[PDB]
Amino acid sequence: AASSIRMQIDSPEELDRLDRRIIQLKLEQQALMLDMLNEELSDKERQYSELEEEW
Amino acid sequence: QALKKYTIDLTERAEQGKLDPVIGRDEEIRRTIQVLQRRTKNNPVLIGEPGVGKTAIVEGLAQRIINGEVPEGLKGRRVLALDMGALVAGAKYRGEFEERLKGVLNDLAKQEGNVILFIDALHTMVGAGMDAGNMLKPALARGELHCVGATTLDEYRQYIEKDAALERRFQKVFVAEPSVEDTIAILRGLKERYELHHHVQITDPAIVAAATLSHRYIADRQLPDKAIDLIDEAASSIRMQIDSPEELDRLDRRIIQLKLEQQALMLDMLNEELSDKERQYSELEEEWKAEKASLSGTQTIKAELEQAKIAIEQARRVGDLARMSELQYGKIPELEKQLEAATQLEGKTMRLLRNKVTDAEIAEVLARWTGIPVSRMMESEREKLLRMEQELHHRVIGQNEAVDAVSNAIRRSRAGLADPNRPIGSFLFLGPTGVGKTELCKALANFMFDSDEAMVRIDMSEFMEKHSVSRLVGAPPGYVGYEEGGYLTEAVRRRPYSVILLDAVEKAHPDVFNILLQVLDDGRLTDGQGRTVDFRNTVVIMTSNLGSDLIQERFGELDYAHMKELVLGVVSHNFRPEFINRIDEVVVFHPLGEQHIASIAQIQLKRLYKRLEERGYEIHISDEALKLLSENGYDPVYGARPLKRAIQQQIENPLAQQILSGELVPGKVIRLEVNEDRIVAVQH
Ligand SMILES: Nc1ncnc2c1ncn2[C@@H]1O[C@H](COP(=O)(O)OP(=O)(O)OP(O)(O)=S)[C@@H](O)[C@H]1O
Ligand SMILES: Nc1ncnc2c1ncn2[C@@H]1O[C@H](COP(=O)(O)OP(=O)(O)OP(O)(O)=S)[C@@H](O)[C@H]1O
Repeated sequence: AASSIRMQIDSPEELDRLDRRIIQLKLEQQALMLDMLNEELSDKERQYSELEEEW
Repeated sequence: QALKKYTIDLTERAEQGKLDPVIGRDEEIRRTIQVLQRRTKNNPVLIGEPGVGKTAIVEGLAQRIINGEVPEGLKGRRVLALDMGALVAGAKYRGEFEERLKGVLNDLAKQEGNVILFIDALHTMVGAGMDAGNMLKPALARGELHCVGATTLDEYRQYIEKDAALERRFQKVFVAEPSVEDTIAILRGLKERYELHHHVQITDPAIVAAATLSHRYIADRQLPDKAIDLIDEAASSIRMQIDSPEELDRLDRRIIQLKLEQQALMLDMLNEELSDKERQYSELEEEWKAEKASLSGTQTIKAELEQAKIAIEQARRVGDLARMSELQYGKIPELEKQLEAATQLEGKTMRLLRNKVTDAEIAEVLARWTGIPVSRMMESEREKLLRMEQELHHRVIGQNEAVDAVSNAIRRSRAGLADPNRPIGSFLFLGPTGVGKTELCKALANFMFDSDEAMVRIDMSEFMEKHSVSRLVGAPPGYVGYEEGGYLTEAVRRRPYSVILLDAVEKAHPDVFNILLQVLDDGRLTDGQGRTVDFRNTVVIMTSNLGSDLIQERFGELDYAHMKELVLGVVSHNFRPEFINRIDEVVVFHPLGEQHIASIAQIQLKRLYKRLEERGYEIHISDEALKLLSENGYDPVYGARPLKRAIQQQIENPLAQQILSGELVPGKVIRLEVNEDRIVAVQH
């Protein structure tokens, strides 16, 4: 149980969801080079940076 | 640096792509990570049956280390598999082997726990050269050495929990056999791997049929290994079927035959026939080369697609930006669409050939692994199987009921409708003496294999004591007959799809019936060594004669079902209730009547004709002599054998008498016409 809590502290899920989302939208925005995705990606990067600093 | 000398860097092979995509297994990899970070017991050992992907799960842990799905304390570790081989390959002197091994251990202490060591075959590791693993012992539970074990189920019980000196180190990780659909999920990342090596395409119905039929029928080995075996071996089957052809062989033999014929004739016409067949041969050769070139281009471009996927995972580890969108949205969909253009092109052009792997291929490959007809219905075996009643009545004349029940049992096992928790049919042949019980079982053996003596016929009347269970099942370990094992639990583990006759079962001592309860409950049977044999492809038939007085008394003027219930109560007096609760169908015979005995007389006279035709004496018979046999070889108390040995006596004694006399020359037809009482053999 100590190892389980050590894993859940040291390693989060929403950060993985946000990182996959920003790299996927980075793929799409690099493909499109209509956009709107600079703005969406900037919002999700700001949210990711906030959650990262809180972590 | 001995680390570069005698270790396999699995992180190197993980980054180089020399490993395999591990699918699922999040729970067990997570529990391995748990045991890797404790205070004491910092050495997980994996416990699984042999062939459930233990090394695969360790390499999947290694790829999650590379991909960074681990906690931060494991980010940057090194996975080193200890090379057993190169250490031994130069050893000559006193402990120079262990000198190298101790140098590697001092280098691991130098690496200060930043290297996660992995040594599989842990039961072999404990003695491999103070010998090989108890040099290590203080460094294990102190944060110095973190060797990760991975070893077999029984050998864990051999060399680990018995050797309790190191037992406060390692931890059980029961790597279970994954289910059917999980193995389907495994192969859908390994379908793509096996298509680079066998140059053929694999179809998803074949994968789901491979997983299901492997999990049901091959009971020695286990998932996920056996499904991989079926897929790989059927890929080899289709690779060979492509790599031949057949019409080229026909045309080549024909043109070299007509070439020799025309060269002999040097009327002709064979210059013209030869030129026509040579043009046909050139056409088929050019079509064959075109199909080979088509498959070559398809496989090269599919390998290009796979290397594109490998390079884009390399970029995902690296993190280039335009390379990602470039490789993805350029390379992947255009190679997929021209790969499928090649797929429909091969759907157009492959005529001569099966480019792909169907589920019938898995059926054939499995049917050569065991013998169970998982093969689809051809014309021969299907028409042979539909006339089951006519075949068994053209050996076992008489006894409609058991033939009906047995025919229905084997049909319900070929069509798949049989429960895979019980055997195909557990039968209990009651009835009086001499009425074709053992010949019904020989009739099934001669239908199923085309052989009378191809059935595990264990007579039960050798089992009249308490060491009889040691005879049939096996001998417990460390005794005299440990090396051979039993006669039943070995003669089925070789040959699954067979018939197991237990003749005269009531004469045996009832702990043998405890063993038969274990058989008809599980289908797996435990021997002295320990491993079990799946009896769910066999047909256990037990004969007896327990109700002989009651059936010979009362089967006349009584119905069928109440007779079955009455003699079943008699059996409940003899057997156990939990035993005969576990029987498919207790078919109960009837004594043989006159028309039946006339037919049995005709069968025995036919086999006598075959014997004296191999001897070289053709024999006709008058039907009055058949009536003499019917009136001498008939009585209800004994069944059919008075007929057989009355035939033996009254025919064969004057006949073989005169054949030894030299009176009867071969060539003429012996007419067995009647005497006033005897049967004379005449020559005319
Ligand atoms: N999760 C998985 N993902 C992909 N392939 C797998 C997976 N599990 C097993 N396999 C395959 O099954 C094979 C089993 O390899 P091994 O781990 O060597 O087998 P094993 O269970 O370790 O038995 P031994 O002792 O090593 S012979 C692997 O090499 C893979 O091809
Ligand atoms: N319908 C039948 N067709 C052919 N042979 C038969 C038939 N019924 C009986 N027999 C003969 O019966 C003989 C006795 O064989 P068995 O099967 O051993 O006798 P059973 O009546 O089935 O019972 P037991 O206990 O084995 S003596 C065989 O040699 C067969 O030739």
